[PDB]
Amino acid sequence: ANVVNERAVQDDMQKATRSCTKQWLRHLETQFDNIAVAHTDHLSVVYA
Amino acid sequence: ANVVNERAVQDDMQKATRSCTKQWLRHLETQFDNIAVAHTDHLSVVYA
Amino acid sequence: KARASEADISSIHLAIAREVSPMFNVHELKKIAESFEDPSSIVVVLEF
Repeated sequence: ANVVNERAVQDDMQKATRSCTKQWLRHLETQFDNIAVAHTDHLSVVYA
Repeated sequence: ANVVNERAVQDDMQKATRSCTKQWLRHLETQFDNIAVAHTDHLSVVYA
Repeated sequence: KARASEADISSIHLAIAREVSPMFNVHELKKIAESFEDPSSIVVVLEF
């Protein structure tokens, strides 16, 4: 977040074009949290 | 980009109209990086 | 939507199998043609 936030203000682009990036970054949080249970419980025994 | 920036804040124009200028000034950068390999490697031996 | 491809099962299962397999021919990367122009090009960084 802090890398793309400092990069967008270097080119002083829109508030909406920067927040819609950061709403997408923590949408990847929500999609990661739903699949992180099934990787560490069921993919981890397959690699074992 | 610092000449067109102080020109814009002197006449207090929009955040979008100033950022869309600067997004174009680095769209020339990608188009200059992709073809400066072809000038300095094949145009320069033609001028030589 | 440029980076993300359709969910083909014959290459997702192939990616899991490469992790604990031996390597006999040295692998190389599918070429990613990016310029990192815009702050929206952080997608390729999150891909890595």
